[PDB]
Amino acid sequence: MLVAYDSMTGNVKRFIHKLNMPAVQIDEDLVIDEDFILITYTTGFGNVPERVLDFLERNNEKLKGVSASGNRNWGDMFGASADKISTKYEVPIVSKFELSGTNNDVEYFKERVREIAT
Amino acid sequence: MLVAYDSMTGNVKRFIHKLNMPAVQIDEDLVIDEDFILITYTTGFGNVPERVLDFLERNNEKLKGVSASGNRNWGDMFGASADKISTKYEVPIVSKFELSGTNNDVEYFKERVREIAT
Amino acid sequence: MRAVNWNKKEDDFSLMFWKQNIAQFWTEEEIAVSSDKNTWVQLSKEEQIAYKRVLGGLTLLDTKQGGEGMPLVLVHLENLQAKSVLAFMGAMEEVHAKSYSHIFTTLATEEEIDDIFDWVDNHPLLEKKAGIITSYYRRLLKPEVTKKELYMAMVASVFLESYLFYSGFFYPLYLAGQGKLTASGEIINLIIRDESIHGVFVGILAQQIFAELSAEEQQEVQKETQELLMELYEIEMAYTEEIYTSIGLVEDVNRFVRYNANKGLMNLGLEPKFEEEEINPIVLNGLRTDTKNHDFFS
Amino acid sequence: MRAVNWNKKEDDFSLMFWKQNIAQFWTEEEIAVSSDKNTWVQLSKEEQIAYKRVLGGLTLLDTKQGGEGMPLVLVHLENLQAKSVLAFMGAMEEVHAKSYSHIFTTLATEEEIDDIFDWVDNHPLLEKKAGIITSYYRRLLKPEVTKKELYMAMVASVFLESYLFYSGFFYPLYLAGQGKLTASGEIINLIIRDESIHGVFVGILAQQIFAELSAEEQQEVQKETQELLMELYEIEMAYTEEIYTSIGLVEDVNRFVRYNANKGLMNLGLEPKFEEEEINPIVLNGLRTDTKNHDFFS
Ligand SMILES: Cc1cc2c(cc1C)N(C[C@H](O)[C@H](O)[C@H](O)COP(=O)(O)O)c1[nH]c(=O)[nH]c(=O)c1N2
Ligand SMILES: Cc1cc2c(cc1C)N(C[C@H](O)[C@H](O)[C@H](O)COP(=O)(O)O)c1[nH]c(=O)[nH]c(=O)c1N2
Ligand SMILES: [Mn+2]
Ligand SMILES: [Mn+2]
Ligand SMILES: [Mn+2]
Ligand SMILES: [Mn+2]
Repeated sequence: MLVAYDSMTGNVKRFIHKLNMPAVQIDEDLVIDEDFILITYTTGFGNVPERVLDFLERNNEKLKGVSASGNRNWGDMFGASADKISTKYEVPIVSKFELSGTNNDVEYFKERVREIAT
Repeated sequence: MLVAYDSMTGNVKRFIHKLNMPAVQIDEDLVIDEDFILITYTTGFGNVPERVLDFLERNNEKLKGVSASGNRNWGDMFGASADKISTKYEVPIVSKFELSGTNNDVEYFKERVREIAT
Repeated sequence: MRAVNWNKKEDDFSLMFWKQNIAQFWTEEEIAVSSDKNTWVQLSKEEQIAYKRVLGGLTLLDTKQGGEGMPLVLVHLENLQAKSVLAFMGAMEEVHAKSYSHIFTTLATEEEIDDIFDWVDNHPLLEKKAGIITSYYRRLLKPEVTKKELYMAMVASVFLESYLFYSGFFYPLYLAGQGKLTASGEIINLIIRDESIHGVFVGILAQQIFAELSAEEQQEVQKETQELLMELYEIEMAYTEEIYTSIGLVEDVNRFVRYNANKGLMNLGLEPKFEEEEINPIVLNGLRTDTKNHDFFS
Repeated sequence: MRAVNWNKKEDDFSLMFWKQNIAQFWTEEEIAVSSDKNTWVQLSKEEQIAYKRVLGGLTLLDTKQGGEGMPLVLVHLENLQAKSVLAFMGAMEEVHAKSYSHIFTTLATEEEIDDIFDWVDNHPLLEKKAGIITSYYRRLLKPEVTKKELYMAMVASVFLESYLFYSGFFYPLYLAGQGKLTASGEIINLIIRDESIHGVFVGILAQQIFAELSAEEQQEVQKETQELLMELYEIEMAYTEEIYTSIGLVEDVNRFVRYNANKGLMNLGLEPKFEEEEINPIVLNGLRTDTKNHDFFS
């Protein structure tokens, strides 16, 4: 299954390279026409990056789940971009992880997506 | 006539030395029992320094007028310590001047006090 | 090594100035300037060029004060509470500089703005003016400075805060005192409110160091302070000649420059050197704005 | 000379971090801590000493970052927008340092506070820890620095922001996660919110400089970065031994130190060097506070 993602300072990009899954970085024009999982980072005060928001306006019909990278220093705003996308589009939160993720984060993600894809 | 004054960075103190009038710097304990003119500086946002406020609680029966040093950079708050004391205790504003005052400020003050002392 | 302890005061002044800094905190998003374009199109071409040029010059001076002046003075101070105040004042210099870009965005196109900044960078007079001030700052780029070097850097800083800005501040205040570009004038007044207390504070610090100098060094810095004042004055007169001749305001600005030079001297505890004249009454009107009483703590 | 022009972006990051700085602006007057004394009297003597000692150590580190770290890095940067962000971050380091005094005023008497600051100044371990970091800063006290010297100073700064604070942050978070000294915990969380974005920003700047180094210099700074990490780690273990042995938390804090060392490395774009363990669940509870969502712009 396809993974769509966005990264500003490289942490999500590094997480992606641990997954060994088909993955593509989003831009403003990109159109995905098959089921995908979104991985976004968290910016602002628990907010979704604007480029991810714009991308989802065109592509939310094929969105099946969301993970978020963040930092537990943000308290209840940890990975809260996932919560906002999950409630907005009624898709599950796949997982939340810190920065580039641990090896347990990787395996938890792959187990969660195999669970979802049925 | 006695001049009571307060100065934090010396500008009012320098104005005082141009006057050649009997003058005394205020402290917390000071009691004046004869008519006096108060010269204060302006602090905060057009505010009276707290030491001047405390001094006036004990000595306002003998207060006959107030001048204020300030800086016209403060717009309508220029010398506004004088306005607050003038309305609080119903005494005239003698004059407002900038920092240590000009020679015209000195002569205007001495003319104003001779006017008041009758 | 010493940590800053605000429960034991290191001087009689730093706490009051720390609190005043923060009470005066503001950012450019608080003042919308788009309504100014209604009066900006009423100005002649020569008036618009003068306005863009003075703002470019102010932007340069705030850039140097936030990026060189405050950090290099504060790093050599031993008073940790005074050091704290200067760090915050240096941050507000960057807020000032950014606020001029907020004005430009409204008044000029992208290409107009680049042209103005090209002009600022390459103008020989601004280079010489800024270079004189920052040469006192760059002396402090070494591990050990003398009290004389630190004193002269504070003098340079007061002369910038209290004196060199004002050939530029004159024109936004002059227009705002006539009801033109009044939103921009509000920002300029918030800037002036900050610089007024910046100049007082650095002047206090300079006077404390002065008292620690030897008799011979006091005589040396007194002479050097007077030469620097007059050297900068010669430059300001050439600058006002270049900027304001086309709009007929040279004599007015020069009077305003001498008026603020006297205030800068008094901030250092020194006697005025120019004849006392009253402020231009239109500039004085431009200094009256309801925005200047805003307290962050309320 | 160049003036800062915010209408043409010098990089892809400085504007977003400028705005985030200001949205996170706060001052100690916003959080009253007097209600903490109800739980402070419930702590044992050994617990109170540990708490006062870690706050003294944090105060020292913020003092050095605001008075040496940010100003000496920013003065050598050529990017004027990034320079602006660092000046504001340096001002917030002074707000942090002052906020610890606000906590002390409530918890301790005048004489207790002086004793703690005497202890901080003369503690050989804090001297060595702070001295290692600031030796990278003091190299920059000269007119011309190399890119290698500037890179290593940014590494030092990230290691302070993202790693060296946390042996001290651990204990206020541990107590607040148990419902003790929760008002003080709110201030510590506001501080952590700032340091989190400080470390990210300086890490970005360091990575841009890294790409400009020659192949040989990249190899040199990579080795020196690894030696500095481990040198600081040896010191942190001695420090946690001295502070936390009496209250039985040494192993917990050391785990938390390695956990944040890995984050500091990732801020520089480097791979983690310590084994991955999950955060202490009580510390994690202490990081949840309603105060952390406060936006100045709202
Ligand atoms: C300005 C700003 C604001 C935030 C963050 C960072 C920055 C710079 N980050 C942390 C961020 O999400 C984390 O570092 C991610 O790993 C960033 O991912 P990329 O490296 O951009 O993929 C963050 N994390 C979180 O869990 N909640 C939040 O509210 C924020 N807010
Ligand atoms: C923090 C702070 C706040 C203010 C001032 C200064 C400072 C430092 N000053 C200017 C001040 O009144 C002027 O410099 C006087 O000359 C100070 O007099 P001494 O030098 O203390 O006698 C000032 N002046 C004014 O006219 N209105 C005001 O609101 C203020 N506010
Ligand atoms: Mn300024
Ligand atoms: Mn200033
Ligand atoms: Mn800090
Ligand atoms: Mn920091």
